[PDB]
Amino acid sequence: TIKDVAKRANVSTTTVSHVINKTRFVAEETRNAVWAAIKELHYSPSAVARSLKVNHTKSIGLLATSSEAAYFAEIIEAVEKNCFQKGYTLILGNAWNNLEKQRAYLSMMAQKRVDGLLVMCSEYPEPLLAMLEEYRHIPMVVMDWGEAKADFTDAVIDNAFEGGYMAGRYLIERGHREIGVIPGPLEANTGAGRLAGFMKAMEEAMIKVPESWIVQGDFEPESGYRAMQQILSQPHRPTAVFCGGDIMAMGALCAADEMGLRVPQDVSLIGYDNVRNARYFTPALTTIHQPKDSLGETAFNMLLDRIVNKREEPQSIEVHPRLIERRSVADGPFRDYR
Amino acid sequence: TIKDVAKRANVSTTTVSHVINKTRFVAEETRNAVWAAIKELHYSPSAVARSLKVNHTKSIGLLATSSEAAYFAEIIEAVEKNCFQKGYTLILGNAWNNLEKQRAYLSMMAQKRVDGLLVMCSEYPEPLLAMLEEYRHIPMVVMDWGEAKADFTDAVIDNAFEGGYMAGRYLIERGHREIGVIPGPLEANTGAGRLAGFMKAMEEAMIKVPESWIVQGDFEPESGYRAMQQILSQPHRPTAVFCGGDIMAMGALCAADEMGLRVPQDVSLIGYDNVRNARYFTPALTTIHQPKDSLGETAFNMLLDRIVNKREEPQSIEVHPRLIERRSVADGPFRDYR
DNA sequence: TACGCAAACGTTTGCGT
DNA sequence: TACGCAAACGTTTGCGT
Ligand SMILES: Nc1ncnc2[nH]cnc12
Ligand SMILES: Nc1ncnc2[nH]cnc12
Repeated sequence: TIKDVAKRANVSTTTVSHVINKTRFVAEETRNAVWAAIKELHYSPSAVARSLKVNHTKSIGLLATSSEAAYFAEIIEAVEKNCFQKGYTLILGNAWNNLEKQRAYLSMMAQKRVDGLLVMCSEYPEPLLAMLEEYRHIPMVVMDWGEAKADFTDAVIDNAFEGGYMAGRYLIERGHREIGVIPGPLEANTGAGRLAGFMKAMEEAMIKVPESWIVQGDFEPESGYRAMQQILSQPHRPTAVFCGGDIMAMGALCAADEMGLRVPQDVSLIGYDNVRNARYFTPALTTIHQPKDSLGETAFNMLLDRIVNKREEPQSIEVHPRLIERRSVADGPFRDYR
Repeated sequence: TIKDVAKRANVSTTTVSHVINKTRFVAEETRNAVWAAIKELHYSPSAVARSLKVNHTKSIGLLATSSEAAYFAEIIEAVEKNCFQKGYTLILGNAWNNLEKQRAYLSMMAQKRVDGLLVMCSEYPEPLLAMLEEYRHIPMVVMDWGEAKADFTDAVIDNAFEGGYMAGRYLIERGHREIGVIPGPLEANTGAGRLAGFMKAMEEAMIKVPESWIVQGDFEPESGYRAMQQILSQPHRPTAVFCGGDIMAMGALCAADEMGLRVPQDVSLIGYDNVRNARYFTPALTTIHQPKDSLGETAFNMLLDRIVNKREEPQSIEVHPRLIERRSVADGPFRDYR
């Protein structure tokens, strides 16, 4: 079809190609004609032909876990924005934590020859780490590790641990000593790490978390629902709860309300993530905010680097969580005694 | 690189290609060797080379509005699932209702030669309809029109109007006669259409909606916040409110609570969409459910058709909303008198 | 039997002059 | 000056025998 353009214009396809890509000077007259042709002929330059030669698709692959989750969903929108402003095309892939599925998308991806890979799989078993390595040749960054599990990738790190600690400290400083916790999956960083950061501050204040007071969630609202329930559904109950993720907290809030408990009046609750509409939870959610937009742009940027400035060395950037006081926490029994 | 495989194997690339695609019988011995080579050499068959010849990318483009919105986000996850099971790759694009951006993604798309196009732009001005047509050659379906605006596309239709009517009828049948409404953008179907379906049932019952009682939203929680506020912030206030979308309702719920109003005790509220976690709103949201998973798979299926069975004729499939009784509505003053 | 040779897909880019 | 000829990117697929 470039041939068809070249001819309506009576110039070489070499010419057409030069004007289309402004890769060398061309007589105005010449240029104009080409355009004209380009027009009537209604021409769409084929990227597949072009990638074939130039050796890059100008497309990036996001191997995510799920895209419905508020959390994820906001990161993704971030990455896309960046791709679109620097000309990259985004191929989105949800593997749902299924190895098979993962082996599958990873491969469809190498085959489509994406220029780089954005990895966000939540959990990383050796079997997965292993697969990841087989594509070390394709540039990539894992946006969700705690530390740097590997040497064949870039990593953006969230300091989930320090978020966990911040959360606990707030509770402590508000007068709370009987606290509970619904962590997210321990196999995940945002799960295990947030919890641990939380457990430290407790030890620091000699608070002890009765196991009957910690209930695993899975970042889904229903998990929050059940957890809270189970917590308050007991003889002795905490006065404050740390919830591993906003959406689960949303669930925690519903159950309380359903048991006729008042928040923060009966139970104080603090979450984590600061999802776009946590401010509109009822009551307005007090949480630890995770820089999602920056977590995304930061990742996109390391990749581009590696892509463009052909980097070889693994890199890692830290990002920082911060506390957001809203209205779901109230002073606890010891506020006055400090 | 296929050449490199062919040689480690001492067979023709024609052979390699045949075994890789099982396109003709090959001696086990032969086959095996090829694999062997395929292995050590660590081979990734290039899809770009292949698409170049076979003429299809086996990739589909979703030109959406935004992917953060709960609503959207759930549809998208649906479409992706379908793509992944039928081998298609999903290229996601958010145009945010910006023509320019739209002209941009549309073009990057034709150029990447996607096999088909999934359109979900919320609002369709002639200028946009116009652009869309210039790509009538690429197969596509618009998943969000009310009626069939064009002849050069497939359309999946939601019956938003009948959702609107259902909503109103419920309110009426619960004893409500003083109702308010926060519609979504009138330029959009889910906006204008839901409202109109709602206005009909009103006329039918001779209920009259005082303009001071209808406040436009934009599907975003803050719009709900402000609207509700403005509604209840007045001398005379309705006893029930129809909210154009769940997320806005979420906002409506927050404000009420903030003015110390009780739901549904002081104000009854009913939304629309039945987003994944409306059940966990406080209180559990009563809403009209939009079949999102089916809205997605249905769209993917018309496209595949057109793609595969090379259809030419425009088609349209209707989908149906349905009411979900949760706990945000209470009987109104006239319940007993019917 | 079971497999090869060679042209083609639509570009970009080196040398020409 | 301002532009062309022709080879190459990595495949698939028609005919061969
Ligand atoms: N895996 C996860 N899923 C959903 N929200 C999250 N927030 C932090 N980690 C998350
Ligand atoms: N345009 C839109 N945005 C967000 N949620 C919606 N639900 C219905 N239409 C919507």
